[PDB]
Amino acid sequence: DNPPWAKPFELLVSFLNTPKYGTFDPTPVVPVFFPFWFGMIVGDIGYALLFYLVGRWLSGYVKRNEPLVIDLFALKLKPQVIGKLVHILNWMVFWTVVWGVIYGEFFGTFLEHLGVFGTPEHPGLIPILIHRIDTAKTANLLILLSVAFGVVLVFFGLALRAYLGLKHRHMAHFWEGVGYLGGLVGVLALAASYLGNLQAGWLQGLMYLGFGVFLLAVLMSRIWLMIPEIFTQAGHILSHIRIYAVGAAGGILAGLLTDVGFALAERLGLLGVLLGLLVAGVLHLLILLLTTLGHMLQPIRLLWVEFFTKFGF
Amino acid sequence: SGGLDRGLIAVGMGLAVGLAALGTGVAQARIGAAGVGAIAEDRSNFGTALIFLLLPETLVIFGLLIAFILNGRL
Amino acid sequence: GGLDRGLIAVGMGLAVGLAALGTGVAQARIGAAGVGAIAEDRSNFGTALIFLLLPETLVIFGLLIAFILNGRL
Amino acid sequence: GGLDRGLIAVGMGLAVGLAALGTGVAQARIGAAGVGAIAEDRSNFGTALIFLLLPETLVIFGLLIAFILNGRL
Amino acid sequence: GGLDRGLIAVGMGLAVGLAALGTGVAQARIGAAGVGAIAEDRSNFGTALIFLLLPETLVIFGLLIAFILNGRL
Amino acid sequence: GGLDRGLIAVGMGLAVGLAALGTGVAQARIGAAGVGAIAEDRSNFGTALIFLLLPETLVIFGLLIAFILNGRL
Amino acid sequence: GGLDRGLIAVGMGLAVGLAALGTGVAQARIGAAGVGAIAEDRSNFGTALIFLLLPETLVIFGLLIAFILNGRL
Amino acid sequence: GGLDRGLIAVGMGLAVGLAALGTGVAQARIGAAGVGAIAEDRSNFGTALIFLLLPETLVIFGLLIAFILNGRL
Amino acid sequence: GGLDRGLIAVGMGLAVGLAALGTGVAQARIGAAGVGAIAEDRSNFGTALIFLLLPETLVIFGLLIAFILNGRL
Amino acid sequence: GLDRGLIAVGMGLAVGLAALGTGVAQARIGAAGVGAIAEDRSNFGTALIFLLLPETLVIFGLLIAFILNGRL
Amino acid sequence: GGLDRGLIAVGMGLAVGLAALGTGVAQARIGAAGVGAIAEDRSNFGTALIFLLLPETLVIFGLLIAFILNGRL
Amino acid sequence: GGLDRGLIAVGMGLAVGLAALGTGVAQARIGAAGVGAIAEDRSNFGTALIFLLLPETLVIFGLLIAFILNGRL
Amino acid sequence: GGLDRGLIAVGMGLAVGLAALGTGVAQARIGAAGVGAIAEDRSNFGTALIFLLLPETLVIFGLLIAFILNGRL
Repeated sequence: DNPPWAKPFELLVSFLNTPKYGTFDPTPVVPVFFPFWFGMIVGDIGYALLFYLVGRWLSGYVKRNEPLVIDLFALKLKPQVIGKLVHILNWMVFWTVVWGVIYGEFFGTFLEHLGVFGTPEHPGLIPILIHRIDTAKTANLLILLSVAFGVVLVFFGLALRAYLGLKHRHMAHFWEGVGYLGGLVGVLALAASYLGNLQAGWLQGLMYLGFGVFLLAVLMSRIWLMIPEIFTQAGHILSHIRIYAVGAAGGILAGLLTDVGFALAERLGLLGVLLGLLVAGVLHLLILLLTTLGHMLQPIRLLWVEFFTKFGF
Repeated sequence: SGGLDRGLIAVGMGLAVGLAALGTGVAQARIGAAGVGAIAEDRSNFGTALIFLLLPETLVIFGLLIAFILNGRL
Repeated sequence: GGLDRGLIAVGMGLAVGLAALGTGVAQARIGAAGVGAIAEDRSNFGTALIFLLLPETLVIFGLLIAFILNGRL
Repeated sequence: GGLDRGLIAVGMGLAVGLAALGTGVAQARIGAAGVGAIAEDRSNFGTALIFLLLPETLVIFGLLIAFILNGRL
Repeated sequence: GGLDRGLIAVGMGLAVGLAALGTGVAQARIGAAGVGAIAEDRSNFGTALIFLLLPETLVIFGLLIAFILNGRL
Repeated sequence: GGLDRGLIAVGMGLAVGLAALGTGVAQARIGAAGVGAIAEDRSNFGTALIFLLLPETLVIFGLLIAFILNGRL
Repeated sequence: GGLDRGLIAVGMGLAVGLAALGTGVAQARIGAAGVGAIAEDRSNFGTALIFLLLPETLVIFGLLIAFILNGRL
Repeated sequence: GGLDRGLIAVGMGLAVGLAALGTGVAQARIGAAGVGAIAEDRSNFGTALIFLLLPETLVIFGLLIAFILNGRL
Repeated sequence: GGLDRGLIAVGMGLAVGLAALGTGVAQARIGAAGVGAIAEDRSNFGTALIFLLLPETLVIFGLLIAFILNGRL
Repeated sequence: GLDRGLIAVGMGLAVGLAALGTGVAQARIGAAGVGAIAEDRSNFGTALIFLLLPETLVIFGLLIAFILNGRL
Repeated sequence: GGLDRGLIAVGMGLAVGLAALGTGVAQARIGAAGVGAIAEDRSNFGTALIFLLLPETLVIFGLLIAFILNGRL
Repeated sequence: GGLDRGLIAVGMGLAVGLAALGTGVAQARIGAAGVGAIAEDRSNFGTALIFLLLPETLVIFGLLIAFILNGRL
Repeated sequence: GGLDRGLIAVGMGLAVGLAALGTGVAQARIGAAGVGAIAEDRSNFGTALIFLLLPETLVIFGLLIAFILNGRL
């Protein structure tokens, strides 16, 4: 059982595997993580209008209670499934609009047309706290927040592993979890010492204690899973920059696509505005049809591999 | 922002995106070929084939990440 | 100096060229399997078409970064 | 000017050459599978033909960027 | 200043690009065999996915070394 | 002069060269399968020839680019 | 201001990248054989992992030489 | 400016060399299949010979580019 | 001045990197065949391991050369 | 002076890439030819002709290289 | 000093690296076939081991050139 | 001195190395098929030997022009 | 004293490197087929040994070219 808000997201977790009884179901964190990070990966409100439109088009099926069948995709979705995925979609719509408004996007931008939001480049009201296409200074902040997301996600994931090891009284799942936590905090301390505050007083001791409590797990992981798997853990930590990377890639691509149409409208004006609008529409539709799959797949891939594998799901 | 550096950063970011695209292409070749082989007569495998095809895009993703952080680091 | 335009030109050229090379490498095997599947049955035509039109995003990103450098040109 | 024109020439040549290489390494096994299908059934000539001609998008993108670079020559 | 600030970019590009090349040339065969095993039996999804996503540590190490030599600017 | 009319030479050189490399890569598999089809039956000659000479557009594109570059020489 | 730092960076980048490429080309074949063994017998998991994970020593060596060469910077 | 005359030589060098390489990679598979067909039926000699000599136009285009470049020396 | 140190760095980077690439292409086939042998008979584990880790001598030789270069400067 | 080294580099590239191309042709061609010889000796002439034909690539490369040497 | 020292270092680096690459591409096929023979007959170890170790002499051939270059260094 | 001698030497090295690589690519398949023929029947020791030794003309034509160009040193 | 010595060094380095690469490319397939023939029957051991030691002349030619280059410094 689950609360009604987390209920529609059960099909994003039950597809892979079912948990053993007495373990932890990983499903409550999907509706609080996946729509949020998908929305900030997309970071759009112009495409969010298209997502809301296709959600309204899909909701007619659940309104008239008919199955949705596509021959080229070979799927038959019952209304009791279409409703769940529509609920997921308009949950994602809220996050993507609330991050598009702070990325300054309008299926591209209106800031090249009208200064609807303040910026240091075009003065006005209180400016954008995090810009999208300016990678000189926002890149560091976005990468650091992505790394913070990765470390908190991993931390919670194997804190749950330690909890289930404590419940099972095997103590292997507990001591391995504490050791990997120590390795994680040690490598985080080393990464903070690198390209930052060099040789801090409280960093060295924290790193040393983390490395010692990581080495403590040798008495049960002397051969198999102590040495080589810390590289995989570090990779799982560092693989969270794809959020910022996909977000900036999509933002720059959309910006250039609208810039082409804007220059075309500047080129002619009398008739070039409608031709540029049509060209921008068809190009944006083609790019959307190309990249919606990847944009949806990446943040749920993160929750599938970097978070579920911590507690042996 | 020196002039020679302004072109050398272009060379570096171009190498990054080009070789990342080459790696993703050489992965997606075999992955998509096996996917079409799996949907040739087992059409219910469409979702698995699609997610397996879309999985290695992270290589280009990192490549152009490096590219447009080098663009901002001009 | 004066080497700026030329060096960014070779950067764009090699970027778009290697992106096209990767896209062609993917499309080779994917469309070979698609031709085989279509010869087996005509109903696989749309599946093969979308399966080989998906790797076009690689050359799309390549020309994207090429136009990014062209903005500096 | 100086060597900027020559390096722009190098860049546009590299772009068109690697685009040609990519579309060739596609068209190799694309046309192999296509002619294999046609040699056993004549009815599927058109699908194999359009599947063989489709990867020329890479070389027309390379030609486009080469012409763009040549415009600055 | 000099050309160091430009050649570090070439270093980052080579690092991440060749790391991605190695990751892709691994993931090709790994993903092909994994999706074959999945088509044979759906219970191999959990092993195939982690096998395919294991070689990402190569491009992750490439990203890390590029990031540290970017911080060494 | 100097590099100005010297680097265009290597640019058009590689522009025709690896374009010829790409079209030869395309010609290899297509020619093998086509001559196999001819050995099977002599009625496939037109199809094999038009599939063989279709990747010959790559060298004509490279030659067009080389002619444009030579126009600046 | 100088010229050695950029070449040091490009040396580190290509060292890491080529080590990653070697590890990837090893892991392709080895992991493909491993998952093929898993598809018929689940008992080969540990052997497959300890066979496909030892090629990571190449990346380990490349990373250590890159670190000791970054120490010169 | 003595380096002007040297680079045209390099350009024509890879212009003929890469064209010859593409011709060779075509000749490999085409001649292999042609001699396989001839070894079974001796009436395929003319078809095999024309299919083998058809990709020799690539080295001819390379020679044309090399001669055009040499005309500027 | 001082560009020699960067060239020593790129030399040692090549020396470690493509030696690692060579041992990777060796370990690919060796490990694939070893895993195939283990999947049918576990008693060949020692032979498969001492055949897989035998081409590490390429890495230790490249690392010896790189250590010599590092101790030089 | 300085052009001599670049002429040398171009000459080396022209001969070497042509040699690589004819080698990659003669690999498959000679393999198939000797495979045909091992089962029937009557087709020695056709196999020899098919193996010796890709050496026109070597001839073209060496004549371009000799033209460059004369320019040197 | 000068550029000579660093370029000698580059010469040493690629001399050992490319030799190790060729050795690795040899050891791939040789070791794969050797361990395949061992998996069916143990008595072939004497032949397989010498056939695997004997093509490591070109590493020594490359590294002796590298060592005399280091002596010149 | 005057930068001509070193580039002449690298030209000789490139010529010899690429000719050796080409004839190695040829002998890889030719000698393998020849030793398969010699395993099938001992009487093929003439034809297999002459077929394997024939592509050594590539090394002959490479080092002869290498010696001719060495004559300029 | 100039770049001449270092470029001679890199010339002999890539000469021996590419010669060893070609020798390894040949020896891969030749040694694999030879050890297969030896496993099939022990009588052809000497024939396989001489067949795979024959392409070792490429390394000999490369190292004599390198020694001639070394004699000029």
